[PDB]
This record gives sequence, C-alpha cells and structure tokens, in this order.
Amino acid sequence: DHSLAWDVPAAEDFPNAAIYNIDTSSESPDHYLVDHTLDGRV
Amino acid sequence: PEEVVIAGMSGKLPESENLQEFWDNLIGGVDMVTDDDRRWKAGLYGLPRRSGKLKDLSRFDASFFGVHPKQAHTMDPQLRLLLEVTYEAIVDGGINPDSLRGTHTGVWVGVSGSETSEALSRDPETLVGYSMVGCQRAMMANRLSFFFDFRGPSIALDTACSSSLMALQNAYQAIHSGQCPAAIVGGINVLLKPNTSVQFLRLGMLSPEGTCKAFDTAGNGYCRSEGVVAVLLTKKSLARRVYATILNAGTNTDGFKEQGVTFPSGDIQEQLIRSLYQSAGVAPESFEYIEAHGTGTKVGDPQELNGITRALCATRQEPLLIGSTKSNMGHPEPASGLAALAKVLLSLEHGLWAPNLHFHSPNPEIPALLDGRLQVVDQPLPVRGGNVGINSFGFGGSNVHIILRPNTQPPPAPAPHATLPRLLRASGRTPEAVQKLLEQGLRHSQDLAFLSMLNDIAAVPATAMPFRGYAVLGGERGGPEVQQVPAGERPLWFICSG
Amino acid sequence: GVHPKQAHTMDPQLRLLLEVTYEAIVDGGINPDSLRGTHTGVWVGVSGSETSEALSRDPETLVGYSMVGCQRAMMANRLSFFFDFRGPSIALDTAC
Repeated sequence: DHSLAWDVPAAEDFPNAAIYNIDTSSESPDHYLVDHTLDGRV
Repeated sequence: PEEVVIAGMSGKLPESENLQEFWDNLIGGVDMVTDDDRRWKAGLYGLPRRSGKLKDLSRFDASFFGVHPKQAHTMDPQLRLLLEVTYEAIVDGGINPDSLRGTHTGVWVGVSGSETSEALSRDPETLVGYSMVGCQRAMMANRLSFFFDFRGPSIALDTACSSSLMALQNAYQAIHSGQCPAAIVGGINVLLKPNTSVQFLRLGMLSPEGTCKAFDTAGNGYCRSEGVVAVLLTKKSLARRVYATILNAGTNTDGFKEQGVTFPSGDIQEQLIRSLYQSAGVAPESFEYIEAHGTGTKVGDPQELNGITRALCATRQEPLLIGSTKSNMGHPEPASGLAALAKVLLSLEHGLWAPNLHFHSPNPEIPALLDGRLQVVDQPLPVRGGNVGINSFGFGGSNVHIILRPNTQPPPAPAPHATLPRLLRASGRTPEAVQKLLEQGLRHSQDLAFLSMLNDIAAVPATAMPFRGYAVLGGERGGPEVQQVPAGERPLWFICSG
Repeated sequence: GVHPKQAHTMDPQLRLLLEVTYEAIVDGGINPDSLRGTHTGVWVGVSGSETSEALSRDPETLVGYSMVGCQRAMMANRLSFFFDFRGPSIALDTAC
C-alpha cells in the first residue's frame, strides 16, 4: 500500500553567508599571497 | 556441519522496481545508469553526469510495519526499503515469516553511509529525538530484528565496499556452526550527499564518463550506484526453494601494501581464492563462471583477473567464463556483492548468462583475455553447468570470496494427482496485490511447487493483510474471487445434516 | 608513516587508536613484527563519524585524503594496513 509519500532529504539539506579563511602558511594553498607585499607589509 | 543454502532473495536496484524487472533489464541489454536530475543537478561540482539511481525512495507501507507517521517521516529511506525488501525476500523462499518469529535467526546488514542521520540532525533546536532511532547506523539491523522478532545477532558492519559479502560470509559462518538456523543478509546504499561523490572524484576512483567499462582497455573508474538487496539463508532442512548451496566463504585483508592503502593487491586475492576451494574440497576445473569484482580501474582490473588466472586457470582445459554485473548497473559501494549474487542467481534460474556491457577491446595488460583461457560474457550464453564463484574486494583492503553450487533439480515426473484441480489462496494489502497473486498463480497452474509455496505464505492474520482472495486452478468454472476480510475472530461451527 | 597532510585530515579516533593498539600489543610482551604476515583479525566497534561530516562539508576545498582517513570502514583497515594483519578487518556498528 504505497498511497502515501514520505519525506526524503534534498540536495540543499547538506552544507556547502560564505566565509573564507586566508592562511599565508607555507602549506596553505594561499601561500603565494606572501609575495604581494607593499611598503614591507603584506 | 550442516548444508547452507540461499533460500530466498529480493531487492530493488537501479532502474528496476524489483528482481523481475532487474533481470529484464539485465538480459535485455538495457543500460541502468541514467543522466537524470533526481538526486541532484547534473554536473554539480564537476561530478560525472551518469549514475545508477533507484526509481523512487519516498514509498513505505508504515501501517503494516507498525510505524507511526511522525516517526516514519524521519526514517532513513534505506531502512524503509530494507524492511520492505526483507519481507519480500523471506516469502520468496516460501517460508511464512511468522514461522521464524521467536527463533534464533540472525541479521547482518552491510551499510556504509548514514547521510540521512546527518541531514536530520542539522538544526539543534528543530531536531526531534526519535529521528536517531530511525537513522542510527546500528538501527539498520536492530529494526529488522525488532519487527521480525529475531533473537539472533543483529549487526551492521561497514567493511568498506565489501560490506554485503562480508555480512554474507559472517552469516554463513554463523549457520555453518549451528549458532543460528537462518539468517538475513542485506546491503543498502543510497546517493543523497553529493559531497561524498566529490570526495570519491578527488580520490580519482570515479570515471568522468560514469561508465564501469569492466575489463576493457578504456577503464577509468566506476560509477556510483544505488541498491537494496536482501537474501535469506537457512540450513538445508528448512529451505523450501534453494537457489544454490554455499560451499565455502572466506575473508582476508591485503595487509601492508607498499603502493598504498587504496592500491589493490593481487597475490592476497589469489591466496584467498586458492585456500577457499582447497578447504572446500572443490577442484578448479569445476568452476564455470567467476563473478570478478570488475570495478573498471586501470590497476584493479589487471590485478584481480591476473589473480583469478593464476588461481583457477593454471590447469583447466576449456576457458573459464568471466563477468561483472557492475558494467550493467554501475557500482553500489556496500551492496556490490549482493547485487552480483542476485545477477548470478537470476542467470542460473533462467539458464542464461547475462551479457556484459561496454566491453569492446580486451585490456592489453591481461594476458588471459588476449589468450583463450579467460573469456568474457559479451552476449547471452547458455548455462552448461558447474560451480560458480563470487568475489568482492573492498577498496580498504578487505577481500571476500564465496563458492556456490547451483541447484539443478529437474522437474518431477508427471503424476496422476497433477491432473486434479488445485486450490490457491492469496492475501494482500490491497485488492491489486491479491489479484496479482491470483493471476500469476493461474498463469503457472501446472507448477505444483509454485502453488504450494504460494499457499504456505498466504496464511496471515486479517488485521495485518485485510484483503483475501482465492481461485480454483484446473477447474473449468474457475474465476478469481476477491473481497475484504472483516476483522475479529469468528467461531467455526459444523452442521451434520440428516 | 602518515604524511603530514594526511595526518590533519585523519579522524582523531583513528589517530588515537593507532597508538592505543600499538601500546596494547607490546603490553602483552609481543613484538609487533612477530605478528606481521599472520592471519590476525581486527574488529573495531565504532558508532560515530562526526569527523567525516566536518571535513566533507565544503565541496570546493574538501580533499580526497579525508575519505581514506575518516571513512568509518577505514577504522579497522588502517590498523590492518599498518600492522600487516591478513585476518578479517571489520567495523561493527551496534550501538552501546
């Protein structure tokens, strides 16, 4: 007896306003930002 | 020990509402992978477009299973589909489920994802408690044990991609040693969290085309798929219908590998295969078909088939048939093993080996394929008859392998009582179900075993299944009769006329 | 032998469990190298994957390592791989 339809999670129910962490560490993918230095301060 | 047989089977698979439709797709050459937008927008995050997805997930007969609507809405779709599929599988063997209530039956479930529980616990304030009871990983088996009233072990083991076959092996061990008289083995997998697919893609396992071109030169990676499969195992003295006999089933882990944890190993798999059908007492020449893992990777495929060739092709004369159901319906991670077992059993039942899709050129790295020793099933092939073997190697390292002796029971010789008209009784949730049962029974009026199996299961209390029907088979004045069954016990009274 | 980048993405449960397992083996006075290559099994009872949720929450930045280091099934397979145990490797999930 499949008359009724029950809930089921949707795509947007899972994560993905936006917050970005800028890390200048050597391993961090944004390490290159250390090059862009003006007046001796990055 | 005691013989272990696969009494019943059932489940839902991509683009297939049941096993009959699954076989129709398998032998018809229909590709089950699809480019639909059901789970999420195609191409999101760069993911491959194609994927094997079930027809529907939002269906569940809560009232029959005694689950209230509020609790049902928060149940994992995996669990609901598994409940339905398990009930369907139990009857498939002709066993009335009530016969097992209170027994020592055990349940093993191979589940590798709990995305639903994560989704339902999003908001700390909104979330309700009974959400966990229906979404917890362990609850996958405990719900089955609770509803069906099985007193045996209730476990839910991940073991990466080999969960289903690992559970099958554990159930075989339990039954073989007399711990349990029967067991339920299930593998469940659904696609609801695209981030998991993104993880797999970054790992490089997924193929951009989304096609598991097993054994072919163009092997890139497997395509994620969904499925829900359940199998009922019992000692031979209890089984009514036997699909096959489990001769042996072992396990072992690849251990330390220089290349990496994910890198498959061939020597370990060959050792496992050799040890299995050595301890089983079977000779290699008996094997007629080996369901290779056949993921489709560039390294996994050469490893396993080369391992199969060393393990079983060392002395046999005629070629050994090879196949991989993952080329038809993608690759369901945890339920991979049970899907392959279902394909093998269906092919044995119909006497034909389902073909393999997307195979055009053999992989040059595999000497056997170029040679005649190992032959792929690229088209329907009649079943000659012999032992069969299924293996499933989880990417983590766990390996599982089993050996089956297909059941070969010729139809009984005609008997005078066959001409006698027979009675068929059916019970269903709705009139459509009862009418379907009666029609199928009528179409096969001369299958005495089929009629007996149908009769045995129809005995269900009216409260659970309120519609009942019957039909006299072999009688000229025979028309199916259906009507609702009033609830409540009714006294029975005899009258001896004058 | 875990690369530093994989170490960060590994579930804390597994990171602690590796040390605990190694301590336990020696606690019995058994040099681990003795068991290498045997059929020792590994059964681990775990009922949580919170780390996986956190690491796999950003599609644009999540990396493939997390799956190997955070997958629940990997809880036992990692130990089997490191210690070279050829026995069964399972991760039970029954709660409590």
